Amino acid sequence: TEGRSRDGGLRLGEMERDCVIAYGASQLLLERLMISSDAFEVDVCDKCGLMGYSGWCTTCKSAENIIKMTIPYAAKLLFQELLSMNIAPRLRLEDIFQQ
Amino acid sequence: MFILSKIADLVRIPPDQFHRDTISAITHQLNNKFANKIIPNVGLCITIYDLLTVEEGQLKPGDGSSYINVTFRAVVFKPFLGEIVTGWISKCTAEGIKVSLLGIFDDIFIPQNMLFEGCYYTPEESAWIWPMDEETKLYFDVNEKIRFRIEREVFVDVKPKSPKERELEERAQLEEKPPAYALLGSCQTDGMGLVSWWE
Amino acid sequence: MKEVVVSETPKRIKGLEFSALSAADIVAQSEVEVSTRDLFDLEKDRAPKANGALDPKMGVSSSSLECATCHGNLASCHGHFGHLKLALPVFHIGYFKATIQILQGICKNCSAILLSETDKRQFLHELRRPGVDNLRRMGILKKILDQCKKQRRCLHCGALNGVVKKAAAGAGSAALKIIHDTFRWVGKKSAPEKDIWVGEWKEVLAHNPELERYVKRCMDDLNPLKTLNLFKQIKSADCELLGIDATVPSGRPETYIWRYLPAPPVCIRPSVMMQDSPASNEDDLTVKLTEIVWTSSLIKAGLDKGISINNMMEHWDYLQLTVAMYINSDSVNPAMLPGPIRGFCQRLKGKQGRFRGNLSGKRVDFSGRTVISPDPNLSIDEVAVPDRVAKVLTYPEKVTRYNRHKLQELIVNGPNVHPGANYLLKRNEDARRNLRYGDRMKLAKNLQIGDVVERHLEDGDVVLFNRQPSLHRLSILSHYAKIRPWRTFRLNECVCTPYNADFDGDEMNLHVPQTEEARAEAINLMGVKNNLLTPKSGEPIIAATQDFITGSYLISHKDSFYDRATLTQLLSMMS
Amino acid sequence: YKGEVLGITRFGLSKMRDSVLQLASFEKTTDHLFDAAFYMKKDAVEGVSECIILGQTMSIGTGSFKVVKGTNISEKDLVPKRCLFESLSNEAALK
Amino acid sequence: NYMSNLPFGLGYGDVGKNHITEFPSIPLPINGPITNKERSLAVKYINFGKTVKDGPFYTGSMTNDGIERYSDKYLKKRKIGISIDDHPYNLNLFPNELYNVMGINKKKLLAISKFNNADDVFT
Amino acid sequence: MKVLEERNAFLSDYEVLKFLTDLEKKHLWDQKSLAALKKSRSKGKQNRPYNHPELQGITRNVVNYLSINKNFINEKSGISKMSDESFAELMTKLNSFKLFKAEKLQIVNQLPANMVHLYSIVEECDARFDEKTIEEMLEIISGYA
Amino acid sequence: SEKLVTPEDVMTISSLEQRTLNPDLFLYKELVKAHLGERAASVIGMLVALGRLSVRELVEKIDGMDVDSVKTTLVSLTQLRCVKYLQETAISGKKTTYYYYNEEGIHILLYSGLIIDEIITQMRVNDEEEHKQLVAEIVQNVISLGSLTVEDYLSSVTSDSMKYTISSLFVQLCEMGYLIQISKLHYTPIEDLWQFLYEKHYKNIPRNSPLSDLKKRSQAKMNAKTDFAKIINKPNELSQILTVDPKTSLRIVKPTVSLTINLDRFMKGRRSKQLINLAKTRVGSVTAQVYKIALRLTEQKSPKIRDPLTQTGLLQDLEEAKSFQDEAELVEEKTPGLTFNAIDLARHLPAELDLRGSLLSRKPHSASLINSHLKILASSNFPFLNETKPGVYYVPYSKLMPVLKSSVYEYVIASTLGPSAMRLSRCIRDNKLVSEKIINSTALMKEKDIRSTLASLIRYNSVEIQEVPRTADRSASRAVFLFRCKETHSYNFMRQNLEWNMANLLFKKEKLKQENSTLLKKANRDDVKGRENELLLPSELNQLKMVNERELNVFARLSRLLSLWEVFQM
Amino acid sequence: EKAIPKDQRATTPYMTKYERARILGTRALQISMNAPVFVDLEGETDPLRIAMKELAEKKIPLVIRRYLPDGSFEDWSVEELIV
RNA sequence: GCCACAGAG
DNA sequence: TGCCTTCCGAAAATTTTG
DNA sequence: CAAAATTTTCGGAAGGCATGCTCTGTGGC
Ligand SMILES: [Mg+2]
Ligand SMILES: [Zn+2]
Ligand SMILES: [Zn+2]
Ligand SMILES: [Zn+2]
Repeated sequence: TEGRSRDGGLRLGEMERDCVIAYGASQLLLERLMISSDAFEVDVCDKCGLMGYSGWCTTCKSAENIIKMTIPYAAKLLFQELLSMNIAPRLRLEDIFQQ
Repeated sequence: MFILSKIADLVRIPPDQFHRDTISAITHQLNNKFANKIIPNVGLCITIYDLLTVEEGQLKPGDGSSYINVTFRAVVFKPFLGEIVTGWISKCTAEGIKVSLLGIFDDIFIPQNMLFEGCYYTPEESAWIWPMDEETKLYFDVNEKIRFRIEREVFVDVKPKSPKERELEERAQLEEKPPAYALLGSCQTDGMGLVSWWE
Repeated sequence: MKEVVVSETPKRIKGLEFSALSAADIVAQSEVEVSTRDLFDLEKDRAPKANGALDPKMGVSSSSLECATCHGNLASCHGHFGHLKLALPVFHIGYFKATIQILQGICKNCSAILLSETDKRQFLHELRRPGVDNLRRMGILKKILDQCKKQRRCLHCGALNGVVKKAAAGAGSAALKIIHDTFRWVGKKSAPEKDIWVGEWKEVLAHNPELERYVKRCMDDLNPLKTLNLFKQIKSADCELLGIDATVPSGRPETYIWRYLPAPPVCIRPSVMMQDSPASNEDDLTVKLTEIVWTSSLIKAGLDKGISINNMMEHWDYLQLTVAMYINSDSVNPAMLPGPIRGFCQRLKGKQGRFRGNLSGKRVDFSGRTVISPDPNLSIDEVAVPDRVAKVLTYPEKVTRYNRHKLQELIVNGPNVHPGANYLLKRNEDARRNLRYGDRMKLAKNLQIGDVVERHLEDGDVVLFNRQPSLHRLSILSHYAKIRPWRTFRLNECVCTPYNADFDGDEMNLHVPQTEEARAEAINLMGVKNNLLTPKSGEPIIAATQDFITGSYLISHKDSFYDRATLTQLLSMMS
Repeated sequence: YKGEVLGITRFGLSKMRDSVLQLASFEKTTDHLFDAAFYMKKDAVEGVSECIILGQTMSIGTGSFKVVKGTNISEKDLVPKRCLFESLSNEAALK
Repeated sequence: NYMSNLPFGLGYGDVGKNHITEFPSIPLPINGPITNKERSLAVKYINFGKTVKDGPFYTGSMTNDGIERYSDKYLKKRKIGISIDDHPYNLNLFPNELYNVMGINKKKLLAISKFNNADDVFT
Repeated sequence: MKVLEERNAFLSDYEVLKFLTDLEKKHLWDQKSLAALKKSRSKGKQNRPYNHPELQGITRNVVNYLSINKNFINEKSGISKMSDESFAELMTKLNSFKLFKAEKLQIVNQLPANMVHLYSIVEECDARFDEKTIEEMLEIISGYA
Repeated sequence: SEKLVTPEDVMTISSLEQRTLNPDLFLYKELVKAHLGERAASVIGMLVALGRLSVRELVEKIDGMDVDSVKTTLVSLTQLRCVKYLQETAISGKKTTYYYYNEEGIHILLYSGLIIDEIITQMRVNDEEEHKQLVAEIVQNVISLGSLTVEDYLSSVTSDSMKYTISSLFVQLCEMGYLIQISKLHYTPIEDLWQFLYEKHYKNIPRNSPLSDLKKRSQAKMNAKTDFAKIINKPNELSQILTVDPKTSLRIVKPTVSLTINLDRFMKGRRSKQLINLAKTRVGSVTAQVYKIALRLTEQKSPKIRDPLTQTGLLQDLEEAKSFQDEAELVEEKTPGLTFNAIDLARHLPAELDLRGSLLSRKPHSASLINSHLKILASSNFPFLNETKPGVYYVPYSKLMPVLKSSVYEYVIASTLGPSAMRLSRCIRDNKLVSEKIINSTALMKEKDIRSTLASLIRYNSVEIQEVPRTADRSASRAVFLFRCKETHSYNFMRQNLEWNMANLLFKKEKLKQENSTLLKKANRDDVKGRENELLLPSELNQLKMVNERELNVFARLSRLLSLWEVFQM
Repeated sequence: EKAIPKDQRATTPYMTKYERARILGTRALQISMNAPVFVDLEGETDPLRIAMKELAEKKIPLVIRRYLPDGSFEDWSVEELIV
């Protein structure tokens, strides 16, 4: 939250984000804006691409493609806001390893 | 009865197992993920046999554990169609007889469809009756070595239901899953049974 | 045995695919069909009414209600969508320019493209080069549409295709109409369509002569019902030259017309906070969705038993305006409704929106803001954190075989003496335990080797230090912390030049990283010793400042001569 | 570098950058989002602003390479062990 | 106030219920029973479908073990399927690049013939 | 996980038993190890064995099921006594006859007895051999290489 | 609603996943997947979705096919006349073959048993002992294999009498024009053919002309038009029984060329059947037999259902549209085979028309009686027959097909929405444009039912709502609304609706046969087929009879849907 | 495979500052989860200072995998890089 | 939680 | 208070028909 | 040549963004 009257924190604005990019700090930016700010565990079905819940995709009626991932909660909020606007932010997933 | 399966997988070596031998660590996590578990449409894996090819261990940005792509060979309990096998009779019921191979693959279910003709279950001593003629009289008793041929193998995947259905089941049970891997055997020739029947 | 092998492969996002949702996708993902304008039933305990714009099936807003779709509290439900069916289709306030473009690009009598096959083949070959980008693709679409307009007559029928445009081009209720002027290109030839039009008007003017004055403005309007039925008949092979890929089932023009409005989860429209009232309030989205449900109920009930067409079209226009202002509340004013709101488009743009308020930059934990005081006796890589600030700021240190005794002592010292610990978390546990509601002696002896303890910010820990106007890259730097008890952040004055800091009530910020990787990142790349040169021109920017250069001048003056005692005193003073 | 003086504005960033999310973070967010949903344009997440939005490691700076740990085993030790039953077998009596 | 202007033909009770039926309730005049000539027509359709599905132009849907047993002796697959190249082909009708998979050199043999006077319905 | 090929080779039961006994001995899982190290004396070296209950249980059950007497007389399997060169000699003597590869596989998995066990394990015994070859191979398999 | 349904119930029970696909795509894909396999279905699906495609583009788009599978699928589709191709050369000289989709093969797959039934009816051979089975089997073999040569089909039979009957029956089938010689014409698109002919006739004109560009264009267009009319009708006239007397003074179909089903003549027959069904409504029952004989005498020489010149993209010029209409009226009036008198129709009435007391003028197949029947046909409201000269008659296909369209559409909308729908549709089709009050005065029925029925008609595009504003800025709050009938939008909408219903029926049938594959496969093979009683269990009998009964109902309803969908192609 | 042969390499052998930062970060994260240290420690407990003391005398068992733009990758041992 | 001013660098 | 794009009649300029 | 089509060029209106970056307070709905 905002303000010292609600035990709030400090803003890390767009200019500070650009300044951290200017050093080549990737891990620090990931820590600041995802790990310790709004981390959230989500389940994504990598055949359609929409969010589910509790290891279940509510479109395909199956748990055959559910994958646990970590995103900011603001990302999930944006995706649901877009979905209510009849925009579908379908996610596509690749392997993190070349395998 | 035992076959070799070439299985490729992504194995996770934690940082706190660097001090051990590398092959030992791969073996340990492979036994963690694979041993005494069934690989679907493959069979049941007991342990791993040898590692064939390993690659350089990559690292995920955020955690220090090393991930390695290993293509290993694993022993699998996958008998073919026609391999005679011996088990120990453990249970019976009006739908068939349950036999287990003394601690390994407890689920073998001999039905009455391919079993010997003329058999009938008596619900008074919990036994089947197999008369060869008027003179012979014997019962399908328990705790003896029985020989049979695996006639059918059943491959069914288990799916978690919708969490509403799972919650309903949890609320109902507080006030028997299908077996994922099963071999169905049969006896249709001379000597297909207990040794004492065929001295 | 009977346990099935569990396979897990870590994944990343490869790329987003932006599309629209067909009717099947909007209904299939839904859980409840919102068909009642009542939010709370007054008869029983102010509960959320079933089949309503607020409903347990779409989530919860308090901490004492369950979802009954996933059975979680407010912190454990990601949201569950609803769906709403409209009595008559309405247009989309966002894709309206897209709808105008596509009806420009098709015939209005048989729903086919206006190009001949030769130009169509040439343009299709033009789109599918391997090197196409966004600019070239939109340019080719612009040229295709400009070729569509130039056509006189369709090629599968002899119909006339005129000019498609808006009605008033303003902020009124007319802003969501489409006019298809069909005889501005009719010319002076025979034109049988003109004959049909004049015969129709020769028939209708016999009983309403007063309408003869308005024959010039009566143009063939395209309501969403006829627009939708013109969309359904468009050949799927024609979607490519209108920008829509026709491979996926959602890639159809019919998708861009509102037939199913997805009711957003209550997690993205929670109950607005109340100060002293015994009741509660609801966000503008909930109220306006209830407004939509009521208007659609009115339209369907009016279609069941006949009403004059003027009233039905008026309420249908009100539904269109209410949908449009639900999605976007800048193009249309609330003045036209019978009788601004925080819509979706006003939550995605602006300084305090989402894309610039909570995604591209967001408030972080583990920060602290304090006024600034000088301290020259501190090394130029060391900032001074007060005693009462380092007792709340903490670093999560994981116990290893090298720091067991140190962390045991930190845990015993407690959360009230500075070299102490404030939280402990174990491997077998999922919730951290406070170190003040405990014994602080049993936890030392039973410390697992894989535990994590949030120790106090002691000497040597890496802190990010920042000043709010971040004009260039030197504004955020990394310092080693030193603990000194005077309630103010203190940094060496040679470091204050990049911060543009003046000890005049100035306020600077202190973040603390959590993972060791980010700590090493900050200390090795962001460090003040490693960054003494601005990349503006390579000049040194962390050097002597005012009153340090004066001391240098006074020492190095020609008329200075120090004896041996003063020399050795200065030499021992500077080190 | 696109071939014409595009400039630094919304109308230049539209003509330079193919990405959707990065243009969405700048100006006219809803218009770009709706146009991207209409034309159905793929958005490969490689841009830095997209990476920060979706919460994953960017590919500039300290994300340009993957640090790799080498397994210290040779190819001679990973020779497969004997398959005695298959090795001693032959097919000459009947096949 | 908003919900206060109802038209001439409605009251306060009709509104407040937004349940548009998703199931249909309006049938066509084609829905009736089956007559004798229509039965023969349906037999003709189903016979043609069953003929073509096994015919030389089907394409795939996109024990069974290789072990050496002795049940395979004097045992043979109950039918020999027809491939893509086992039919007469007019060389002029087909395009040029399609000559690879089809067999110009291979002999053109198959010409089936089948029709039944007895219905293939078990009812 | 991605399965590359299902059945790379076949395993005799002797190979499985030998590999599992080697694994048991290397990790000191045998009853002799617990009798000598764990039981009958106090522990001073603190050399704990391998700690994984599931693999230990499955290996113990498999070795117990393989090593014991099989359905041919109501002592041991016979496999737990015969060695590598014994297997070579036995299965080379098997190679002289017309039985196929998988047939040799069940011949080396279990061991057929005189009474109709060869009839069950071999397909169509009468269509294959006369009496003398059957009785001599029964003698050589009952002789344990 | 006794119990509310969740969206899961809507997705499972109600067909909602199927409402988001185009009727054309859904119909073609379900038909191809029903008859051929899934690979042909996917190839046709991408061909319809993305339009013209090449083999490399097909490999890139469809996932899971190599080039060999794609080429096998394309050969299978090309044999069944289901994909058209065109070889195009570029400037560099790299020739590439583009593939399309053609309607004819799909419609053949959708018209199979109806084609068999119609050719059985049009055989008209007296005292057939084995000939009917032979015609049925030769037609089925022709349709299933796409195209076949007569010689290759003759080699499958060795007996002499049956081979002679093959020769006679193929001669008979080709005589009326049901089996026509195929060529590269049926596999190239009409648009590409017209473009090539026009460009060759335009580039061939001598250069440096001091003559006008527009009229040079029209002159090249007219020469291309007459060559187009020569080339399209080439197989239609006669191309397969031109040979006379190979041996022993007999007429045999050419034993050198392959025959293929002629779909457009079958469309002529179905339009004739639709006209007969319309004539069975206003006048007569024996008079219907008379008009049926009149159509069946002139069924072969009838004009096309759609003019191939109309699909050539030459409708932008209004003068060419009027010229097409006038040429249609030209050909339909004075074709040298469509004109007949009473005596020509005398020799075709079978022995069931009585006509002794068929008419009463007061308030043996003779010329006067058949003339009276032709006259009462000529006096009907719809132009069933027209007289270029008193005594000779011609059927006006140019001015009767719109009438048949209107009548069929009005009866459909009446049977599905009620007689109020008929009343309002006819009231707003007679009057060109009305407000509400003109309806309320002229159509004598209550106000609210007018508003309800007319509101229900807008949803299916029977009436278009025309706004007339009374304000400086347009608004429906104060405006007057008129109601019109646009025939084209309505006809197209109901055509696509019927296509969707047909495809929904076939999808449900395919799902039923796929879900119950075990029993159908057990009963499928020949040793049990016809003697299913001995081995099957009591429940299996009920299951098999349920499956077969549902299949028969599905295909019967498909035929009944075709009987309404064929009209809207014309 | 896709990797350039080790005999010839067309990238700069001087270790970039970002490579040093990532090596120290990964080593500190690995030591923070009970990994062995090959360098003798004089008593230092915090993982990151031990990581610096480890790299100061080149006993880090990692290898840096450099991505060229096309997709081919080269391998560089931390022993081989010079500082 | 929404608006309005007041300020600090 | 400045700046820029897109859209659309309106009138001037061109090719195009008779 | 002058009547008409057809394409181009020049305005007024409507939209958008800027109006920094954050931080702390009251006062009242
Ligand atoms: Mg100041
Ligand atoms: Zn899914
Ligand atoms: Zn929930
Ligand atoms: Zn048109």
